[PDB]
Amino acid sequence: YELTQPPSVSAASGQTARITCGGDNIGSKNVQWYQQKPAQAPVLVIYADSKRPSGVPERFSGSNSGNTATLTISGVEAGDEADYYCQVWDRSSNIFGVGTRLTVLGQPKAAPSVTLFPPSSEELQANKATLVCLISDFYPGAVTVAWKADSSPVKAGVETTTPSKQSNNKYAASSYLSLTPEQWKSHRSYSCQVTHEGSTVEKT
Amino acid sequence: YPCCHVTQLRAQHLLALENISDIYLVSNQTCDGFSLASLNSPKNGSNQLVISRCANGLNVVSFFISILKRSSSALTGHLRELLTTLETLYGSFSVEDLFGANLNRYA
Amino acid sequence: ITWVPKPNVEVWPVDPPPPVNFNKTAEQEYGDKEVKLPHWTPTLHTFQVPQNYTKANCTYCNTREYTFSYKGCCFYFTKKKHTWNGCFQACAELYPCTYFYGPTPDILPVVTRNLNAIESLWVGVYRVGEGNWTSLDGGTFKVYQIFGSHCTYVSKFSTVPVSHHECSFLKPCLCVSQRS
Amino acid sequence: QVQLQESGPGLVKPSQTLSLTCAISGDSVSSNSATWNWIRQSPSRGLEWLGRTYYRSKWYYDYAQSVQNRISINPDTSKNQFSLQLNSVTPEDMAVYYCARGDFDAFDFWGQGLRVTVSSASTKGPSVFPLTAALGCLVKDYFPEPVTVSWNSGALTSGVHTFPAVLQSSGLYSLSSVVTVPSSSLGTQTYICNVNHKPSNTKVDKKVEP
Amino acid sequence: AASLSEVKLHLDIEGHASHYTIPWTELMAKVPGLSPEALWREANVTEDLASMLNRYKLIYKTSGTLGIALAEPVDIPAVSEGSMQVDASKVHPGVISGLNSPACMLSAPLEKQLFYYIGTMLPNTRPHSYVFYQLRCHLSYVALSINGDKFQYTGAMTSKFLMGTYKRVTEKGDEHVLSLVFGKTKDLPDLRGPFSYPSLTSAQSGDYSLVIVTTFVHYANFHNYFVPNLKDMFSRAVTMTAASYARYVLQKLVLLEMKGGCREPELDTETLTTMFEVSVAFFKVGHAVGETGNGCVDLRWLAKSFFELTVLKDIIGICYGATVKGMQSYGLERLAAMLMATVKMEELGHLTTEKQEYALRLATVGYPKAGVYSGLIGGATSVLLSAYNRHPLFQPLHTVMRETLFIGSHVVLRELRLNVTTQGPNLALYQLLSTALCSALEIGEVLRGLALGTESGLFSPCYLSLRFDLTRDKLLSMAPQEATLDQAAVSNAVDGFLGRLSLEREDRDAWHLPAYKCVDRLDKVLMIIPLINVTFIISSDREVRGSALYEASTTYLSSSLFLSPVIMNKCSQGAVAGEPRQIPKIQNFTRTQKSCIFCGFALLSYDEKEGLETTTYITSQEVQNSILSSNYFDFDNLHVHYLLLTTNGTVMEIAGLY
Ligand SMILES: *[C@@H]1O[C@H](CO)[C@@H](O[C@@H]2O[C@H](CO)[C@@H](O[C@@H]3O[C@H](CO)[C@@H](O)[C@H](O)[C@@H]3O)[C@H](O)[C@H]2NC(C)=O)[C@H](O)[C@H]1NC(C)=O
Ligand SMILES: *[C@@H]1O[C@H](CO)[C@@H](O)[C@H](O)[C@H]1NC(C)=O
Ligand SMILES: *[C@@H]1O[C@H](CO)[C@@H](O)[C@H](O)[C@H]1NC(C)=O
Ligand SMILES: *[C@@H]1O[C@H](CO)[C@@H](O)[C@H](O)[C@H]1NC(C)=O
Ligand SMILES: *[C@@H]1O[C@H](CO)[C@@H](O)[C@H](O)[C@H]1NC(C)=O
Ligand SMILES: *[C@@H]1O[C@H](CO)[C@@H](O)[C@H](O)[C@H]1NC(C)=O
Repeated sequence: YELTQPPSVSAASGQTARITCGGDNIGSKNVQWYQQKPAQAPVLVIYADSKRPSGVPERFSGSNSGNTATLTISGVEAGDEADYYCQVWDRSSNIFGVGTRLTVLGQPKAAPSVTLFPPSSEELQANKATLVCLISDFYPGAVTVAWKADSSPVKAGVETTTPSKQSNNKYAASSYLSLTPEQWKSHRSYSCQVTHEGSTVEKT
Repeated sequence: YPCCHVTQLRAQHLLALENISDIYLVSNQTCDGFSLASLNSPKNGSNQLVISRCANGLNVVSFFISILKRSSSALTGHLRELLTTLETLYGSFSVEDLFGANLNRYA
Repeated sequence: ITWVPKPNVEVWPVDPPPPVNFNKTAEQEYGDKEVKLPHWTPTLHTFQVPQNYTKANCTYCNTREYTFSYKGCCFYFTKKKHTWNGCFQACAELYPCTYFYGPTPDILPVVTRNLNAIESLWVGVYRVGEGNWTSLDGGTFKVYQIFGSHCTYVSKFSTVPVSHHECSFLKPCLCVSQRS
Repeated sequence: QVQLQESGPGLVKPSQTLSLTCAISGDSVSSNSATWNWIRQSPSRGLEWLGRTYYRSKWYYDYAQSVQNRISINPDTSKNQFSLQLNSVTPEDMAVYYCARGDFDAFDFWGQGLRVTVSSASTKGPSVFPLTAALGCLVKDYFPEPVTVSWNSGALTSGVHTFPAVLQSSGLYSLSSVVTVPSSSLGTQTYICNVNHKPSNTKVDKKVEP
Repeated sequence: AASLSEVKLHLDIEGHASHYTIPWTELMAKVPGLSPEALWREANVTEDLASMLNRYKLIYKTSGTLGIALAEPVDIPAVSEGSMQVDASKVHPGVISGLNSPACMLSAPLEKQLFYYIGTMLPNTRPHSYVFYQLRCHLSYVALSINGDKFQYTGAMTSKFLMGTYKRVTEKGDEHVLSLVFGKTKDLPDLRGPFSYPSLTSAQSGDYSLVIVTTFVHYANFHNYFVPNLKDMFSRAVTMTAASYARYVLQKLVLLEMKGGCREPELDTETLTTMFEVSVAFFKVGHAVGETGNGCVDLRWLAKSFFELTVLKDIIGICYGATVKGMQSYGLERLAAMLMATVKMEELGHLTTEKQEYALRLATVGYPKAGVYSGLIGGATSVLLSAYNRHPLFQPLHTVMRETLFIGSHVVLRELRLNVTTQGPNLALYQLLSTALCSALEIGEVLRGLALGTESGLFSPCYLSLRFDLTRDKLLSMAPQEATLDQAAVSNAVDGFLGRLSLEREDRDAWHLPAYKCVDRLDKVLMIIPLINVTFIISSDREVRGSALYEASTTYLSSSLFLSPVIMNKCSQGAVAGEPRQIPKIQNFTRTQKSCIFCGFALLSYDEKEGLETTTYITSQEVQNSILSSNYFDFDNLHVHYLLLTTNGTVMEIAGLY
C-alpha cells in the first residue's frame, strides 16, 4: 500500500543504475515499472517484476523480493534521464510511486546558445513591445536571467520560464521583457543577460 | 523306500477319498522336503506294482488335524493319541527349509 | 398478591407395561437360523475430464471479494462446501473467468497459510486415466497419493497435494482468476 | 498496432461537469483480456488512477476512492471508444488526463493525454507575430493552453525548436518557436509558420518574409 | 450319502512304526457337520511344493510376536447362594419376582440363544481361502459399509474366536482385504497347508492371541492408512472387563460422531481400530458366557453387559448404518420386562442408586425398541426428579449421578427420536430438569472431560436440555480456564458440544414439545420452559404466538430478553403486537416462607449484558428453602436480575425481600 521510492538517484554514464521501491510484502505482488521522460506520456518499461514489453532495451531489468523491488538499468545511455515510477495494486487501489528522478552524470557542461528577438512590426504597430530571449542547448539546465535597458537594471515586467529538456537531452528556456513601445525610443538599446554556472552571456 | 515328487498337471487323473485306503506319511530326515503322502488304493485284489499317488505331506496332515479337531466329541483315546502325534509331526515342519532348496529332487 | 401453597412436583402417572409373550415360537422371534454373511458390490464410476468446464482464456479479479492474491493470480475460497468434481462448476459460477486450480505452480505454501488448522480444501490436480497428475493449467505434479482415487485436498499442514479416499465429501474449493 | 487518443473539452468551470472520450484502434473495447483505464497526473496529487471499465460476461466498472460518487466511465461498442465524466469538479481536478490499456495489474500502452484546467475564465485568442541564422514566430496572450506549432504542415522537421509557454501574472500564456536556416540561404524558398489553437477554433499561418 | 469308508494312516515316528485306523463311517454319524470330502477338496493334497511355497510367499508374516503378560479379569461373578436358575428357553411367567431376588441365567441355553444363528464364518475369499479351512458354525456378526460401499468391515464371532475382515475397493476396482483374528490360542480356527500361527500371530498372552491374515500387497496398501497399536488393542481386550471395554468403545464412537465421522467417515487408524473394537466388545460378552462352562450368570452382570451392548448397537446403526446379528437372547429380554412389571416407574427414584441402575439397565435390555412400553420414560424422569431434589443446586454433576442418569437417558433419547409419542408431559419434565442442571459449572466440567477424553463428556444433562442460547463465545466464556489443558483441545470440545446440541438434524433436540409450533423465528429462541399448564418461550425476537409478551429490563443487550407464555400449550391466534408488557417487580417478600408457595414455578437468573445464567425448577420445599436461604439472591449486583415464572402464566421479578 505504501510505495516508498527514493526521491532521486544518480549514476555515471555507463555504470549500472538502481532504482528501488519498498513496501509491505511487495514481493507477494506483481510490481510494474513505468518510465516517463520529461514532457511525455508514461510508457511501461517493466511488467511482472522482470518481464519486458516488446521493444525495450535489455539493459532494463527488474527484481522483486520481500519488501524491496529493484529496477536496474545496466546501460545508462542517453534518453535514460527520466522519472521512474513503481506501480502495484493493493486490494482496490492502484498505488503509484512518488517519483524517482534519474540523473545521468558524466555529460559535459555544454555552453548556452542565446538569441534575441526585438519587437516585431505588427507588435510595434499596436501598443505593445516584447523582447524575446531564447536560450537553448545548455547543460546544466540552471540559468538566471536579467535585462539591461542601458547598463541600468530593471526588475519590473519580466517573465521567465523553466528550463525544459530538449530532444538531445539538453535544456532550453525563454525570457520575455514586456514594455510599452514608447519606452523603446527612450534608451539606446536593450540587452539580455544570462548567468549560467557562474559565467555570463549577453546579447543586444 | 525312496521318496516321491508331486505333480498335479495330469489332466483327467481323478482322485477321491472314497478310493483311498492307506496313507503313508514320511517322518523327519527321511525325505527332508516333507513330501509325505503316499495315497494307496484299496488292496483287496489287484496284485502289486504302482497303484499309489504321491501327495503333499503338509496339506494332508493339516486336513487330518482339522478333521480330528472338528470331531473331538467322537474321538476315542486312540484317535486322540493319533491327533497329538500328528500335531507334533506338523510341528516338525519347516517352510523356510524349502526356500533355498531347488525342489524336484525325485525326477 | 394471594399466595396459595402448591403441592410438590411428581412424575405424571404411566400405564403399566404389556405382558411378555412366552408362547413365542423362538423360531419366529429370531428368523431362520441359517444366515449368509453380507456382501456389498460398489458401483465403480470412471472419471473423465469434464470438458464442459475448463481453463478460461479471460482475465478478471474481483478486487473487493477475493480471498488472497499473489503475483498474477487472484484466489477465492468457496463459501459453500461442494463436491470435488462439482467444483469445476462451482468455480465458473462464482465469478467471471474463474476456474478450479492446481496449487503447486503458484506454490501452495501461501494457500496453506490462509487456512485454519483443521479445515480442508479441494484443489484441482487430478488424473483422468492412470497417467500423470495434472491440472487445467497442465503439467505434472508431485502428489502424496495413498488412495486409488483421482481427487485431492490440502490442509494447513499439507506440503504437497494429498489424494482423498472419497471424492463425495463436502469441502470448500480453491478457485482462481487470471490477470495475464 | 495498438493505439488510442483522447479528446474533449479542455476547459471546465468550477462545480460543472467534465467530459472526455478516448477512441481506440488496433484492439476491441469488448476485449476479453484487457481493461480500459482513465488516469490523471497532477503535481498536487501525483499519479492517481481514476477508474477503469471492461467487458466479460457483463460490463463492469471500477472506480477509485477519491472520485467514487463523482466519476462515471461508459463505453461505446459502435465507435470502439470509451468516455469519462466527472461531476462537481474542483481546482484539485486540474491535471493532465490519460487513457490507457491494462490487465488489472499493469497499464500497457497509454494515450497522448490532454490537459484539463479549471479557472472559470473565458477563452482568449492568441495574438501571433513573426520576428548561420534563425527565424521564428511568437504567440502572446492566450488563456486555454496548449497550442500546436508546425512548419509547412510538418514538411520541415530538422532544425526546429518550439519553446514551452510561460504564464503571465494576468493568467494568459505566451510561447515562441524558432527554426534554423543558413545565413547563405536567407532568400531561398519560403517558410510558413502554422499555429493551431484548438479551444478557440483558431488556425492561422504566418509566412516569414525577412 | 457319500460312498466313503474308513482309512488307515501308517507312520514311522520313532524307530518302530505304527498305524491308526480312522473310520469315516460312524464318525460322520457322530458329528453331523463333518464333510471329510469337502475338506479333502479344500486341501490341495496334490499341490506341488513350489506352488505351496508361492502361497506362503504371498501371505504376510508378522515381523515378530509381542509376548505380553496380560491377566484375565474377574467378569462373571460366582452364583449367589439361593439364585433362581433360569433356563432361557423355559422362562415361566412367575420364575422370580422382585429386583432384590437373587437370580441367575443358565449358561448353556443362553449361549444357544445368543449364537442361535448358523452360517459360514471363514469364507472362500482370498486370502482366507489360502490360509484357513472353511468353517460353518453358530455365529454372530457385526457389519458395516461406508464410503459408498467402498470400505466394508465384517466382524464375525463365535463363543471361542473372532475374525474382523476389512475390505477396500479401489476406484478402479482392486480389492484389498485384511483380517484380524482374536481369541484363545487353543480355540483359534483350524489352519491349512504350510501356514502356522506363530509366524502370523501379532501378539500373544499366556492363553490369548491376535493374528493378522492378509497378503503382503494388501498389507502395504492398508499400512499407508492403518497403523494400529496392536499391543494396546490386545492388552485392553484381554484385560478389560466386558462392560468396561464396551463403554470404552462407546466413548470412542461418540468422539467420532462429534468430529463428524458419522456424516463423513474418514479412513484413519482411530476409526478403523474403533470398528474392530466394537466386534471385540460383543465377542468378550459371548466369550465369557461360554467360558463359564455349563454354569450360571447373575442377572446383574447380564444387565450391565447387554445394556452396554444395546447402546453400542444403536450408536453404530445411526452412525455407520451397521447390522448386529445375534448376541440377543429372548429369554433375557422377557425376564427383564417381567421384572419391569414388578416396579412402579413413577417412584423409581425412591429406590437405591444400585437398584435404580439395575432397573434402568433391565429396561433397556427388555424393551430395546421404542413403541412397546412407553411408560419407561416415567421411571427415567423419576430418577432425574429425585436426583434434582438431592443434587447441590447449580453445582456440577458427580461421577456416580452422571453414570446413573446416563443409564436412564437412552429411553428418553429413543422416544425423542420418534415422530409420535405418548409420554410427552413426562418427556418435558425430563428436559426441564435438564435445563435446570445445565449450569455454567456443569458445562465447564463437560468441556473439560471432552478435551481430556474422560468419562465426564459422554453424557451431560445439557445434552438433552432445552437451552438454545449456548453459542461458541458463550461456551468459551464458560470454558475451563485451567492452563494445564491445551486450549486447542478446549476449542474442539466447544465445537463438539455445539455439535451434540445442534438443532440442525440431531432429532434429540426439538420436536415433541407442544409449543414448538408457536415459534416462527426458531433461530432466535433462547430457552423453552415447559411448566404445568404453561409453556414459556424465552427468545430474542418478539415474534412468538403466545398469550402475552413480556420484555425484561435489559441494558443495550442485542439479544433483548422476550418472555412469551403459552397457556395450556394453546397457540394464541395472532402474534402479540403493540408494546410488550413490563415485568412486575415484587419487593414485598420474606425469606422464611413456611409453605411451598413456589412449588411448581421456575426461577431464572439473567445478566442484562451476558445472558441467561441459571434456571431452577422448584420441585420441593427443600429446593425453595435452599434457594431462599443461600447466596443465590445477591441483589447488590444490579446487572443480574431474577425472574419468577408461574403456572398461571405470569412473569414476576424478585428484586427485594423487605
Ligand atoms: C491346486 O493345484 C495347483 C497347485 O497349486 C494349482 O495350479 C496352479 O495354479 C497357478 C495359478 O493359476 C498356476 O500359476 C500359473 O502359471 C502359468 C504358467 O503357464 C501362468 O501363465 C499363470 O499366470 C499362473 O501364474 C500354476 O502353474 C499351477 N500349478 C501347477 C499346475 O502345478 C491350483 O490352482 C490349486 N488349486 C487350488 C484351489 O488351490
Ligand atoms: C472308485 O473305485 C470304484 C470301484 O473301484 C469305482 O467304481 C469308482 O469309479 C472309483 N471312483 C473314482 C473317483 O475313481
Ligand atoms: C524334526 O526336524 C526339525 C528340523 O530339523 C527339528 O527342529 C525337530 O527337532 C525334529 N524333530 C524330531 C522329533 O525329529
Ligand atoms: C454443460 O452441460 C449441460 C448439460 O446439462 C449444458 O446444459 C451446459 O450448457 C453445458 N455447459 C456449457 C458452458 O455449455
Ligand atoms: C508424465 O510426465 C513425464 C515427465 O515428468 C513424461 O516423461 C511422461 O511421458 C508423462 N506421462 C504421461 C502419461 O503423461
Ligand atoms: C393444570 O391443568 C389442569 C387441567 O389439565 C388443571 O385441572 C389444574 O388445576 C392445573 N394445575 C395447576 C397447578 O394450576
